[PDB]
Amino acid sequence: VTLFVALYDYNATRWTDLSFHKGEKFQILEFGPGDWWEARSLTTGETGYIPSNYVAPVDSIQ
Amino acid sequence: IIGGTECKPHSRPYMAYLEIVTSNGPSKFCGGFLIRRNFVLTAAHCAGRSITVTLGAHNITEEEDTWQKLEVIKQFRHPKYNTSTLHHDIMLLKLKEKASLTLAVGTLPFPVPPGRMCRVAGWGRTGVLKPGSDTLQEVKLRLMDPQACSHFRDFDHNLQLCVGNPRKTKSAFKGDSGGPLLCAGVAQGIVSYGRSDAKPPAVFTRISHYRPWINQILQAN
Repeated sequence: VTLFVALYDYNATRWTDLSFHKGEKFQILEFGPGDWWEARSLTTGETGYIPSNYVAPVDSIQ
Repeated sequence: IIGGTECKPHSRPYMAYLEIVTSNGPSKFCGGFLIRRNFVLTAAHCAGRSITVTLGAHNITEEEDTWQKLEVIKQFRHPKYNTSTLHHDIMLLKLKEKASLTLAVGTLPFPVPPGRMCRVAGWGRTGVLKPGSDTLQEVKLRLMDPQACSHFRDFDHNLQLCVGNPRKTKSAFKGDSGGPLLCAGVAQGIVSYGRSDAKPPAVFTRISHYRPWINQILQAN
């Protein structure tokens, strides 16, 4: 319930945010507080905020 | 800290190094500062599952007799913190035990016009593509008019300070979050966020706004 996948590319503008490519997977560390979620990239190992509207849950969308 | 210099060891005795255990994977790190024997101030975005604070450090990879390494028992993240805007990026950490006040470990006193020179310290990256620093670094930065932060969509001058002359490369950066901005020897700001490319200014939480909230937490705990 914490494994999510990027639907689009994203270039971070704040240093607290992750950049990512479409198809990149994440473990969500916190679903907020707000519309950006704290996540760890399973590609890079880095942690940061990602916009929640750019990701979808992996297990249910196959 | 980009564009700064290594601190004289133990010359900034309020500085705290935070190691934060996350829900998944390895820990993250942040700065912070001791404000009471059992309270550390930092940024809200440094929260996690559990936090260990190291006080008395210079080189964070070299244990010394000055170290006091303490577990956090309670995280008091500002209740209006929001990840979209990063407003209210402030958190108080209650330590499991009180720190011993020594020459190497102490509290930072509290009491600000644009144009004045301030200082910030941390273990963060020393350039955009550089690793964090093992040693505590510090840099002198100019407090800017809020207009200098106009490109930050969610900047709010009542809540935040705009810090760092944009014509220089000097700045706080990744890993420095939570550290204090000192102007004339007293805490005025907390490192919050800035551009991914490290071009100043960066955005700092304006401590003065949060004094009532801090005081209520301190009085109750």
